[PDB]
Amino acid sequence: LSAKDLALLLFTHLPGNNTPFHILAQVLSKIAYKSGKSGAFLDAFHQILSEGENAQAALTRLSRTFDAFLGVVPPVIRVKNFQTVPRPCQKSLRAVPPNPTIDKGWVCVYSSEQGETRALKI
Repeated sequence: LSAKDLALLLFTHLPGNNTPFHILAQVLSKIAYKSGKSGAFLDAFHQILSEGENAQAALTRLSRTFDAFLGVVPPVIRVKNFQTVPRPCQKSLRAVPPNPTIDKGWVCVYSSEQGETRALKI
């Protein structure tokens, strides 16, 4: 199971499009894949869904409990400017904190052409 297909599977459970949870799904999928745990992550996700939690909460829950994600720093994503960041993510942009980690709600860091930065908070 590729990071791409894992992310797509997660997408099938998420409301809307291009939301911070879609970004989170992509970020987590890549980390899970590289850790040799794409399967275990998907199974853990499915378990949480089966307990009545929907995907947004399941993903934030996994981001703070699943071992592959603990203490991992968010990826930097390059953009021309912050206008490039999808509309449904704009209101979740923040100044970058001292030590952002995924398990504390910091999904990614957007970096503009000039090295101005914003973190995506969930």
